[PDB]
Amino acid sequence: AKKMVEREEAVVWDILDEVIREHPVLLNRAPTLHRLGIQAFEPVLIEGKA
Amino acid sequence: ARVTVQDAVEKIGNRFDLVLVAARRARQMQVGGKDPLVPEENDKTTVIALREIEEGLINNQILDVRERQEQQEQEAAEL
Amino acid sequence: AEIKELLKLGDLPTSGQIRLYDGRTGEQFERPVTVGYMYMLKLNHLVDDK
Amino acid sequence: VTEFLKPRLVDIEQVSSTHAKVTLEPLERGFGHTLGNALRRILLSSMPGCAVTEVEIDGVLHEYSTKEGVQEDILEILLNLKGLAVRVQGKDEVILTLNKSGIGPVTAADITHDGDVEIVKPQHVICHLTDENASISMRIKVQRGRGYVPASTRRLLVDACYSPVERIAYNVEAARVEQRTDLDKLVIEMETNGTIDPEEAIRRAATILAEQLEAFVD
Amino acid sequence: FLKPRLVDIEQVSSTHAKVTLEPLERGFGHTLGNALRRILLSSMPGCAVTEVEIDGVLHEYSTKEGVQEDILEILLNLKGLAVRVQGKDEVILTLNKSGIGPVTAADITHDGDVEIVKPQHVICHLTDENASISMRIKVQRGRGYVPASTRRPIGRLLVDACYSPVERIAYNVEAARVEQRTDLDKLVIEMETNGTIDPEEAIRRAATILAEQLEAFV
Amino acid sequence: KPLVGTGMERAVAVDSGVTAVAKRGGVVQYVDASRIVIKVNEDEMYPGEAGIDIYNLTKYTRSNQNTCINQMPCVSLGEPVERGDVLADGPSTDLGELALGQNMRVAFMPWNGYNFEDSILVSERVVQEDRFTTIHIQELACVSRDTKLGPEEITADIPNVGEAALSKLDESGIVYIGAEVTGGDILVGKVTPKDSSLRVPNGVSGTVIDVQVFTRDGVEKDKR
Amino acid sequence: GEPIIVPSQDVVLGLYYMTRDCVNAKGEGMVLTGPKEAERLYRSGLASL
Repeated sequence: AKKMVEREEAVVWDILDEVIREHPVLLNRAPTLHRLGIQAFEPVLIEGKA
Repeated sequence: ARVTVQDAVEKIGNRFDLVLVAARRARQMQVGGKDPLVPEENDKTTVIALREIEEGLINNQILDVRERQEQQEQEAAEL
Repeated sequence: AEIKELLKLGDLPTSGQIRLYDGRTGEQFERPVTVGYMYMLKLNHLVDDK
Repeated sequence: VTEFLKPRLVDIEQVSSTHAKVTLEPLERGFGHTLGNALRRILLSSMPGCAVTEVEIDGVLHEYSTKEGVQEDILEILLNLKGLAVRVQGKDEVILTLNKSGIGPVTAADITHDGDVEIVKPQHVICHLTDENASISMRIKVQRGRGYVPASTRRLLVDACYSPVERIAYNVEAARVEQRTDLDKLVIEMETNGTIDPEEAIRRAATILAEQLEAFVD
Repeated sequence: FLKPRLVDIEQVSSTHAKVTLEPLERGFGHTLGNALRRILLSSMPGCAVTEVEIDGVLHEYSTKEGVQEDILEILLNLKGLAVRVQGKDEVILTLNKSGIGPVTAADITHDGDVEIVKPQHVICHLTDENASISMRIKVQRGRGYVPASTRRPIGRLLVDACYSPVERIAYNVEAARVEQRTDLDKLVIEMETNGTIDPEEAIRRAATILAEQLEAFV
Repeated sequence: KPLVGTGMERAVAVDSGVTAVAKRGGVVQYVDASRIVIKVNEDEMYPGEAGIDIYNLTKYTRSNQNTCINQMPCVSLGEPVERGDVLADGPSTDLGELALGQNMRVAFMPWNGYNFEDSILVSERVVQEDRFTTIHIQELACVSRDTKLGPEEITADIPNVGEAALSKLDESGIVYIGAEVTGGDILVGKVTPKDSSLRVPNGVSGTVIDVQVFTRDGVEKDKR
Repeated sequence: GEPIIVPSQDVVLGLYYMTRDCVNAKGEGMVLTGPKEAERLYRSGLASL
């Protein structure tokens, strides 16, 4: 499975689209003064670097 | 995909308890071999548990009663 | 005034704003917009190192 | 080099009888808007249809003159009349009359059926008669055309809407085939009036656009 | 209805021209124009270099004694070469100049199919009587912008491909002088090519791409 | 060049050492992509052992912030060069004029919200023409030191590695200058007394431009 | 107790430009059927925003 992951085969992306469906992530800025600094978000996969 | 959980928190006002009572259902559907009571709409176990809570099919009392029934069945199985 | 004279020395509009059409629809943007040539330089805070 | 991706997968979802949301997943990078805007324009301003263009009350001549009976103003009657959608036969002109009297909703059911107008929805209320003695009555000037013709470009004149479409939009999102650059995904939300189904209109607009590109076929 | 046909295709210069579609009906002018501009600009077959193999140099960031420019400058100049092939896709050229004097595209040994449309394009400058440069340029067909990152011997140098025989497309719908029917307009399309495609063929191919993409919802 | 500038663009460039300024006026004799030889005029020429002023240009070299420092010639054979004339631009310099960036066609208008609080929309023409593609140079190093049970050696004799791993390595154990190495590939062949060869760090890519082998006095140089 | 999702810069400008009035623009005094007809009329070009 490790080798399959590093090879970045086409099947890996399809699997990743399944483990990402309803898995919230906690986006967080650096100076989180109030509680709204760290908020959950559902992931949408993009092709950029940001 | 449940976007807002307001309909779910109608059942449990505390909200902290709502997470605790849905974790049990999610574990029962993930670890244990229990089929969901709602039509599985290609959603993960957590969203299925939340949706089940919304319809009024799963709460603390019903889940505890089901656990008691399972315990009674285990007692019958062990003679 | 000197910049206006410079613009009039060519054929560009003296106001500095032209009628910029839109790519997708092909319709016209009302309220003509400013078009020009600004010196943009890329900072070295890239994203490949972040 | 000549094998541009073609969107074979098309799904139609009918939210209502008159409202549909079609889609095309594969498409190509930069073809979503190119198709959507063209389709929107061609079926919004250049579609064949049939509607009404002018109606004449029995005596009321001014745009602001009033009649007894119906509480609806003559302007409101004209506003309600253009909403009515009629589909006719090869005849390019037909005159429909009305003479109904008595207290009650004057719907399209009482239209003096005459020749053939196929009132799409016969319970379309035009005016409301409130006095038994009074009698609201007119004669309609039904014709055929293409697009929206306001009264300004062209007796009580009212805007005529020949196009059988009501509201069409088009949105473009991002879809991926295997591993590839993001490919546009098209979604058209068409809402018709009742004479023709959304799919039929979207199928006629494409035919018209294809017929336009006939001299250039390689 | 009226169906547009090409009537006049003038060539003011070798690069840019002006195509005219005379009998266009009202409304379809702009609809055809925007789509035929987007399709023309985005997807059009063209030929550009993909791999360059110098005789002595090893990598891109290395100078060469006898050439006034770095190898990077030579590659950048080679990227903008207007080459029109007639036949197979992959065709390999060969340049061989020895002597002081600016080398041009004419120095490239022409084959029976490849024909450089701009013989004055300067590649590099030799600044000695005892200097020689030899390259193997591989030219292949393509579509769009294909970078060198997504796409083995040490000698081979990879250059980004920019297959686009169109640079600037601008149309303008003018009111036609067709007297019998009014409201008719003509579509005048100006295209600034690089010298590889013919305006008539490019317009026809764009129209056919539109036609093929129209077959989805029809 | 900056389309609109202040006027001090010809001072920061010349005053800094980024550009090679002529020390003696004359006529260019032999201009190449790496060297420029200028034959000075007779009046400037010193009486004995004089006549030519060789200028060596620094090609692609690492900077202190991992950028490229390249000096492109700007003169031609026959052009009369005078004292103080910049005959070779450096990094970010065009005809002896400070050029830190590029001038682009800018239109001020909101566009579907993609240019939000400070975001900027960039047409693909910018990327296609390689207007902002910058060169970055790094420098990985491998040190061989005397070790317990004998010193380490750089020989391409690494144990338990594939032929493909050693394909980049030369018979001596250094990667060819020109190979396009990526993450995980082998760069040197350091063998320690009983496989500690330097490898490309995960993520780093590119092509090798040059290789330096510093040796100590009293040790025989390797074949590479 | 105030909303935390507040339109900040571009959307508010778009809505402000959308919901204004001009003393004399093309398509004045017309009796529009509904919002659908308003959208059709603006998109076609026979009237102004």
